[PDB]
Amino acid sequence: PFLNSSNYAELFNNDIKLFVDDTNVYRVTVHKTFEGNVATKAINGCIFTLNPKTGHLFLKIIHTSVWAGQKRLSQLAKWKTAEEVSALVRSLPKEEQPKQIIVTRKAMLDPLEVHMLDFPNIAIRPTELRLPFSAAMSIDKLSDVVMKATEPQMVLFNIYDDWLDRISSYTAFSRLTLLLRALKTNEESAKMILLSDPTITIKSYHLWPSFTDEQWITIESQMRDLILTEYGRKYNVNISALTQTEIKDIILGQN
Repeated sequence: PFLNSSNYAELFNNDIKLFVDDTNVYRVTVHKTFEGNVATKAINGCIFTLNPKTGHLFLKIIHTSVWAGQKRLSQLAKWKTAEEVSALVRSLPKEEQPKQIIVTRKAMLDPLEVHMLDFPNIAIRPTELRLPFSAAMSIDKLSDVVMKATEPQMVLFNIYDDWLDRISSYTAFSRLTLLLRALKTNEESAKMILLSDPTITIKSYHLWPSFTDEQWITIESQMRDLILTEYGRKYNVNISALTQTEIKDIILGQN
């Protein structure tokens, strides 16, 4: 069955699950060539693999060298993604392997299915939620680590920093999706919100600023305002009349 806003709560039980997003695997940049002309040039990408309960993020960096001399790159990127995900699962002991892998794009369903045939007990699931994981490259530390890569490599992070010491996984997932949705809606303004009080810093081993509990409330309130203001302007609707569930649907990307 599909993961949707009606059953996503299962992402927080004890059955190990991993989200896999390939949106940032194949990337290009536009620059001016030595002749004064303009062209696209491949740049490093990444496979976003996240455990929503523990916050563990397996960031597989895709180096431009993999595109080198290859054809049908859109196909190669999808199979390359399934290749790396299964290699990761294969390296993990049975007790740490996921019961299910949820793909953010249905196009990844088949390639991954083929590659996971070595693990009969691992279910591959599609989702109706158009999650904001692509915004991952808007998180400076992740973008930089990806950018500096001079060769293939995997880097691990806890996308929830140390939040689980004080809030539940369900609450942490809500905070993360809200942040990523805002980054995706208006990156400039979202980063502005996050960086408006330099006294609140980002630990070397974290991705987000060390906001206190009271500050997170104000931050989440502003991030939500940013998103809903945009929504209201576009659809010409009264934001203050939206139900909590409708707001949640916008954040998670349901429909």
